[PDB]
Amino acid sequence: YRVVVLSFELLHAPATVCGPKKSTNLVKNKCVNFNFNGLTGTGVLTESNK
Amino acid sequence: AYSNNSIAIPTNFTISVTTEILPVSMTKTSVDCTMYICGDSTECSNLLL
Ligand SMILES: *[C@@H]1O[C@H](CO)[C@@H](O)[C@H](O)[C@H]1NC(C)=O
Repeated sequence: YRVVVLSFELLHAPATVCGPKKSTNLVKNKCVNFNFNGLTGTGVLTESNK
Repeated sequence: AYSNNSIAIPTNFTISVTTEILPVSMTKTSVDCTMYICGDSTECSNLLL
């Protein structure tokens, strides 16, 4: 029984891989939950000049 | 100093003015409970109760 042990990334940020996922129009300032490459957030998104 | 007979009496005076600050009111914030604790989420109204 081949017991070769493999290991992928353990809690690392996005890399040169991109899972089979689609795309959709982005959200500029809508106060809604958003999804951009897994990360999800809610509240109000406001644009700054930083 | 003093003995069986003595006393001190002022001869002139001097009017003085001094401030005394005193807090009265404090800008009152109105913080709600849900949003802060939990924003807009599907499980927000079920686990909260
Ligand atoms: C006011 O005080 C001074 C000393 O500071 C004193 O010489 C004077 O006599 C006083 N005023 C009067 C009207 O006496």
